[PDB]
Amino acid sequence: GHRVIVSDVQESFIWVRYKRNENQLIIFADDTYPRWVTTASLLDYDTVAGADKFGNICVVRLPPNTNDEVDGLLNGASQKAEVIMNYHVGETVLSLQKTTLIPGGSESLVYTTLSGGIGILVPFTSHEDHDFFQHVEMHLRSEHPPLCGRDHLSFRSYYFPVKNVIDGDLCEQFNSMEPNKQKNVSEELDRTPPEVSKKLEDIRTRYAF
Amino acid sequence: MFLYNLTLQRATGISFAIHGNFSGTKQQEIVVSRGKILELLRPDPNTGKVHTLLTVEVFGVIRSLMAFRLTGGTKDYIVVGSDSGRIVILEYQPSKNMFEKIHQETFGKSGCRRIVPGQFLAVDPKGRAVMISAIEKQKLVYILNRDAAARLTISSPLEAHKANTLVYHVVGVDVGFENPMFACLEMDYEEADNDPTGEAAANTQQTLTFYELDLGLNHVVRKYSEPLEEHGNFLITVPGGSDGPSGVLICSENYITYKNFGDQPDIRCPIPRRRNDLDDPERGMIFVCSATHKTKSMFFFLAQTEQGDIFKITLETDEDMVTEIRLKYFDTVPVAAAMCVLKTGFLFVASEFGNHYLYQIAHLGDDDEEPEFSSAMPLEDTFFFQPRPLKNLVLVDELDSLSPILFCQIADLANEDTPQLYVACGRGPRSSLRVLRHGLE
Amino acid sequence: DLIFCRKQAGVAIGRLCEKCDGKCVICDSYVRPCTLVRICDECNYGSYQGRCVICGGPGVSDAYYCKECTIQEKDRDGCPKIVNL
Amino acid sequence: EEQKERKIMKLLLKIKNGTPPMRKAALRQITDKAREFGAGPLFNQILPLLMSPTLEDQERHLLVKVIDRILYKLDDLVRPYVHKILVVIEPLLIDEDYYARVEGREIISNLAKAAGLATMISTMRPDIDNMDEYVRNTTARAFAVVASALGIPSLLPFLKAVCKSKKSWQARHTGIKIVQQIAILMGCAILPHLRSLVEIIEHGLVDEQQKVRTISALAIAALAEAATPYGIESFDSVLKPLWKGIRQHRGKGLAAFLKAIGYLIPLMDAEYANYYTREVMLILIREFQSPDEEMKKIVLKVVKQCCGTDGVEANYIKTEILPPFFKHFWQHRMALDRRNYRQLVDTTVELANKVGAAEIISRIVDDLKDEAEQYRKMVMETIEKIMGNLGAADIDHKLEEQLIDGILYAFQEQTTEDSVMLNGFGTVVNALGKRVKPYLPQICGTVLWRLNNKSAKVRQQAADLISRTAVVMKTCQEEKLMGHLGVVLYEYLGEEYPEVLGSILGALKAIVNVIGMHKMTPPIKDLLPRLTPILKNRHEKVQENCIDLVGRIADRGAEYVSAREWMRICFELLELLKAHKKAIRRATVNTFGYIAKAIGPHDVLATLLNNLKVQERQNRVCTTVAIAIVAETCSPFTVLPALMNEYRVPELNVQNGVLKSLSFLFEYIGEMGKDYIYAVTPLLEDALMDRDLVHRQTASAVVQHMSLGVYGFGCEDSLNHLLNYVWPNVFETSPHVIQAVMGALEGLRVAIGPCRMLQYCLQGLFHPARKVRDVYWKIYNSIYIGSQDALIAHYPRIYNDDKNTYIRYELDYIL
Amino acid sequence: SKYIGTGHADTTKWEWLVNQHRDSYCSYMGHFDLLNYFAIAENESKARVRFNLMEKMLQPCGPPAD
Amino acid sequence: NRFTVAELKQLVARPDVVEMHDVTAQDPKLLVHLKATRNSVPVPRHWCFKRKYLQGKRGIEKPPFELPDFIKRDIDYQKLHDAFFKWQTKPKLTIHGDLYYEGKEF
RNA sequence: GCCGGCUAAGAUCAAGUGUAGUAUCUGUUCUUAUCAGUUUAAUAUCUGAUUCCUCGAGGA
Ligand SMILES: CC[C@H](O)[C@@H](C)[C@H]1O[C@@H]1C[C@@](C)(O)/C=C/C=C(\C)[C@H]1OC(=O)C[C@H](O)CC[C@@](C)(O)[C@@H](OC(=O)N2CCN(C3CCCCCC3)CC2)/C=C/[C@@H]1C
Ligand SMILES: [Zn+2]
Ligand SMILES: [Zn+2]
Ligand SMILES: [Zn+2]
Repeated sequence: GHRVIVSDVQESFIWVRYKRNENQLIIFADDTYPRWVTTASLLDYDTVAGADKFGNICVVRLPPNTNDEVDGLLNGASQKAEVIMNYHVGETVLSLQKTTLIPGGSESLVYTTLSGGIGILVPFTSHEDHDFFQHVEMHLRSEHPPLCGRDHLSFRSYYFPVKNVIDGDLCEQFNSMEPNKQKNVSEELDRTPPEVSKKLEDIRTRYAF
Repeated sequence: MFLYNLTLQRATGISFAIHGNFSGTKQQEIVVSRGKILELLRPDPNTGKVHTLLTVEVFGVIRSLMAFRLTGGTKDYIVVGSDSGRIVILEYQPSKNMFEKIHQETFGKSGCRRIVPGQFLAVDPKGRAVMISAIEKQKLVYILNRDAAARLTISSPLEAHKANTLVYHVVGVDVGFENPMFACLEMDYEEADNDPTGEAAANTQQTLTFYELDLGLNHVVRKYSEPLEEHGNFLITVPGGSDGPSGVLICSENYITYKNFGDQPDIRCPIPRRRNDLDDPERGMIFVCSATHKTKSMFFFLAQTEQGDIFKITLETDEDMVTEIRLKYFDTVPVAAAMCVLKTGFLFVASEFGNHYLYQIAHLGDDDEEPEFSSAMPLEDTFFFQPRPLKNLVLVDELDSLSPILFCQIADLANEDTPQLYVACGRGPRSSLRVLRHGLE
Repeated sequence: DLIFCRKQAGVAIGRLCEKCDGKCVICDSYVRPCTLVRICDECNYGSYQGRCVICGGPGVSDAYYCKECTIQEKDRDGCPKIVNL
Repeated sequence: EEQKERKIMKLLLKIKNGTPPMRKAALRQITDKAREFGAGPLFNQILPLLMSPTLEDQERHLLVKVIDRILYKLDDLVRPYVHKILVVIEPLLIDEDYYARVEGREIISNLAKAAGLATMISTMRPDIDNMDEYVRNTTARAFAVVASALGIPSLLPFLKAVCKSKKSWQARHTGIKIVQQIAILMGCAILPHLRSLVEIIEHGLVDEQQKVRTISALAIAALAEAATPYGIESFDSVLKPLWKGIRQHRGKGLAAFLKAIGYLIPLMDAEYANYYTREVMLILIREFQSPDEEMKKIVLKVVKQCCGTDGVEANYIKTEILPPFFKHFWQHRMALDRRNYRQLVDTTVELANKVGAAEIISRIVDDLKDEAEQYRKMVMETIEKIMGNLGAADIDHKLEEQLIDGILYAFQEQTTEDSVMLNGFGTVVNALGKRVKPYLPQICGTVLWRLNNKSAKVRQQAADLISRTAVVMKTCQEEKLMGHLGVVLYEYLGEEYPEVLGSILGALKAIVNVIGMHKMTPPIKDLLPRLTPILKNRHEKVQENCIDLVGRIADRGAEYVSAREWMRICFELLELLKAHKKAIRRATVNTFGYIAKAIGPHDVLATLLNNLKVQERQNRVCTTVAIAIVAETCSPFTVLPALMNEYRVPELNVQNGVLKSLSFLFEYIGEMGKDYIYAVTPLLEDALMDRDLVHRQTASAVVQHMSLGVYGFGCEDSLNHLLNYVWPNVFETSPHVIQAVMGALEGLRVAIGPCRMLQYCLQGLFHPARKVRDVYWKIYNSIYIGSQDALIAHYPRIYNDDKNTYIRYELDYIL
Repeated sequence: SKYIGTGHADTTKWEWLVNQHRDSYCSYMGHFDLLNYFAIAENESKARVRFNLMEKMLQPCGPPAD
Repeated sequence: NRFTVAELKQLVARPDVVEMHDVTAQDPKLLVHLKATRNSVPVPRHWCFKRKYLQGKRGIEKPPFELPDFIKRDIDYQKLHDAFFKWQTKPKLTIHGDLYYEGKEF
């Protein structure tokens, strides 16, 4: 309602305010990274989700200090925005949209890819779920490595290091391991394989199908 | 803020496709590559349906995919070159329904790099050597062997580096259990970086280079190198040994050339054009993919142009020498990234964008009235043909593919309660607007 | 004259002696060995078949890169055998 | 001038006793020089030096490489000398040194490639018909090498001609030997030419000469061994003659034919494999009674090969093969025969692997009680191999009783301490498991009698047995005379022999590790003060076992000894982190972790800081390692405040120790450090603003380890903040400081990303001063070699000038 | 120095820019979805875009100075 | 055959980034253009100094180390652990381009 | 450091001591000057040329 978000072909995001009574468009914030933006989506009054030509998704948020009423420090704008999320998808995203997919479910961020893929990014609501899924990802990175010789953490850090994303496509490969390795993985999380499978299915059915 | 990523619908675009006996039985399967997904398909010879058997996320970028088989074996392997600095060899396990990694060999740093190999992958037709190559100076060769338990052994790599060199394509050459050979389309740019006039940039030719691996002496040597008439795209292995001559087909702009080392002259055939074409007259014509079909009696090729026209290429031969190249118009299908000709008479078409197709090859041989072009025919001026609807092929199956998705909106535009996905996808005259709903039909 | 070989590494496994057993060949760390060391064919031949990659004594166990060197992809250079001229 | 070229080609001494750079320089120059020097002088001088009686291995390797390179260039000028070279290097192919053989084969291969096939054949043909058997072997091996170099079809006509020679049987013999050597040398690469070779050599099996038949059978066996598991259609014209011959021949030729049969059987189907086995089996059963021992070895090999196929089933084997096998081969005469002893053991194990363990095990277990101990050790070896490969499932009450009684009687009737009876006892008890309840009293009595006395070489073997069997000893719910054994092992703690003390400590540890500290007889407050003086022993096994025992005690029985003694023990263990051996260090780390977890971090940390303040270098480094261990076992939350309080001391050499400890702490804890980066940031700021060089070097090391420790965990804010303080040190001339700065920069390249590093390098890449340009291009090359691909998305836009186009237009496309 | 694409205190603008153009073209050839983007943008087959990039590999940024 | 400061200031889009030595570079136009990129912190400013990066003035004599507030408020159980992780605050941090130099502490 | 300066702001050339390494100390001198070349981001450095006053002496 109040602000304007601009996407540059090579710079990431510019924040502008329209002065209704002065008839002025003033730049009051920008970013510190070059991004080849393909699409953008507003998440709330301060946060923007962006996509890239090189296959990355990022979330950028204004610091709470941010002053809207303006009338460079890096040859740019005086105030900067912080990057709170970085993820390499592996395919070029051209659509981002916040929506609820199932009746009586929760809101997720649905993205779309140039290869015909569809995916979601969903938020965690508690620290326990986040910690459990983080440990699952850690243990599956070592005992179930990618098939063609790639490092999983290095692949999701292709252009920028990963920040605050858990790869649920690596995590659901637990259901396709052999029972011996499923037991070796599950007994480190202090759990049985059926409980891990149920916990994996719960977060998926909470948001998507 | 902490996020969890989930995939709802995997990618359906195909980059590479190979076929072979990957389960060890007599039926044939296809292995297709998505960007980061590997997938095994099996078309049913009774109904013509294509079923997906296995699909695995590899968490990388697949750049080259080959199949090979050792002498005396009944099972095909899979060689993958990716954006890692490793070459991998895989084996399908039908009883476990998974891909088992056989070998891993590390040779360089990760990423899609200029001089680290992984873009080009060639294999010896008898299965005793494999070559991995970058776009620049570095090339590596691995020798493949077998122990007494019939397991695959890999050797240490042999280097074939050559500075200031660009590679367009590499293929293995079919010799008769002689020393393995590899052919490369190469270009040297050293002279072009030293001439400020800009005349060394022009007047620079592609070469066709042959690399011979001497298994007795264990080294790779440059044997032959010849400059070409114009710049060509990919190469085609001609079946040799006791069934066919042993050379290469060079696909180029407006031409296709046969070449072999020795006393064999060069044979050129111009690519026919459509009669009363409506396209800009300044544009040339290239081939975009090819498919070989070898039979115990004869062989032929299937090449497709940018307009989507498949021609059937045969080779008129002598005891050892080739005398003519003959081209004949076969059919028109969408532009494909890969084509696989299957025994039991099926053609699989994986398009660059949109749905993929499986065709039944209905008419074997060629009993027809349409003209057959040749390299022996004199022309001052080019050949012309008339495109027509399908005559040699019948459509049996169609696999849906959302690639490329260009715009999406999630909304309840009908008066259900669940929202639908409205997807503007496709390119050219094959674009469409698709409505997606969660459920079964 | 402490220089690495830096030749194309083959299928031969690097070896460490009783004095260097826990060491990393590149950074000399002792924490978290992660990746098995490979050496070229001229470093693994004849009398050179089993030898410490750091010093050159009789090998007793496998040489490893540390997790820190593996993260930075320092295991992707050539043969890490210390050679003196 | 002639010696002109000689004096200048002393290049080979330039290489032989020379430096590696001039080695390769003279190599290249002599390669360029070879064609003009001429093969005459070059070989006239090199072949003597290669014939030198005391040349080295790698000198020989370099000489062979020189030969290879000077042979590649001069190709068709080597012909008039080929013969000569061969007489020098036709030996080295039957040499007992493997690498000598490899070098000779490489030399002959490069010689055959340099010359032609006709030349090699013309020089090698006169020695085909020689009478000296020493020449006909090197000739065949050299012909095999030439076939491997120039290809098999290039030699196929000469072969087809030479083994049809009606002139003499020596030529035919040598041709068939050439085929055999080709098979032996090339292996599974002969498969496309298998039928050609077989039809070339097949007519020799029916020759009038007996030496030709034998060599033909040996060549068939070699081809079949090279072909496995492929190729049976190519062996079809040999099945009739081979079996008719094994039916009619007798002796050496019979042995050759039987070897051929045995190598051919595993290639067939069930029908043919089953049908052919019956025939060769009646013949082999007849041949069981042979006095010759070579014949026995061949018969054993053929039995093992045929009994391992699918066409032969266990019924026919137990009905026809087992009675004569066990009646003729199992006598102590086989035991003193060292040649076929291992063959008999392997054949019997592989028989049991198909027919079933029970029958074999019975038939030989009745023989465990015997007057000869050689026959006892043989049976024990076979039994424990079968037990380890299959187990004791179908072993029943009678067989279990017999096994136990036999192994017990064999244990006591032992002259010299051997590993055979030890391993047999161990694996038998371990395979029986919870089934041996009363033989547990029996075995305990036996080991008590063996451990009581007799020279401590029986006592250390008894201690090894206890150490390897205590698990099944206690898991059968028995603990009392377990304590009776532990009491005696305790009394056997003062021993002059360290080897026996190691086994005693191992047995004691295996006991206390498997029985609970609960309800167990020998008190810990008695064992541990008796145990602490042994930690200063200098034997490796004693040290390792003592440290492991103290670690187990501290892990489970920590509440039985005062904390002061634990403090003394840990302060003594501090010195063992310098051990030259890896197992000592591993056990010391484990035990220190246990003691720290037991007595608490506070007091040990205070003592470790005091010790870090006052000692020499190595002890301070070990103290740093100990602080890192304490902080990892007890969360670094308990160590960091006390360590940061020590940086507050206004005195150098104390702050530097704190910085070294923080460096190693972060390097050691890795991923656990993500919760502690905010706490150490102001201290690193202070240390990076300091004038002292060691301060900044160590702070850079800390930054590097912290960066590589947290990666993918979202700690980029503090790392960018710290980079703002690390970067001004790039203009430092001191080598150690700049080395640490480069390490920290390459760690931040991973943790923070290459985009930030390129942003820091851009303005200096083209500075007017050459110093700035040198430094910045070094940093940029380090950033470029790692992650060259990511930089594609980060490069800044550069505008076109009048002459050149610099905009990348494809990235400006907008779909 | 042995790695192609590295620089030094005497590197010029032209060498830097042709190095980044050349590895940009190689990165386009490698990544499957960037080539898709370009082939949709300029309405060409992917084989044609690949061949055009390979042809541009030879002399990007024009011929050198003086 | 080299620019002057005022002459090069007339050619560039951003003249306030031009400095004394910038006219003495091998390619001043690229140097000034990279000095104007919308990022890319500048050089540490003491390359031309002659005092080895440590100023011997400004009275650096001061308190050794002031621990954070969370430092002050067995030795402490899991309850004081709870205290140390409830009291833990984020310290003052400088953003991407704020390089340190000898003077900027007072 | 003290209230612009009091020559502790730099370079250099010989010798001593000593370390695995960094180093530490003494004599010094410091062009007080100009031009040309080398060179340095610029200095620097190096390479060459260049009647008088006072009370037998000194300075320029
Ligand atoms: C500045 C430090 C010094 O350089 C010091 C390490 C060393 O230079 C001295 C010389 C000398 C001989 O006195 C000591 C050398 C080395 C040691 C004491 C190391 O221990 C050994 O050699 C034994 C062996 O190599 C393995 C020891 C081990 C497993 O504890 C090793 O550390 C590890 O592998 N860790 C520590 C980290 N830890 C965590 C736990 C979670 C998952 C695994 C990784 C992270 C896993 C186990 C290092 C220990 C000593 C420093
Ligand atoms: Zn390392
Ligand atoms: Zn060593
Ligand atoms: Zn090496």
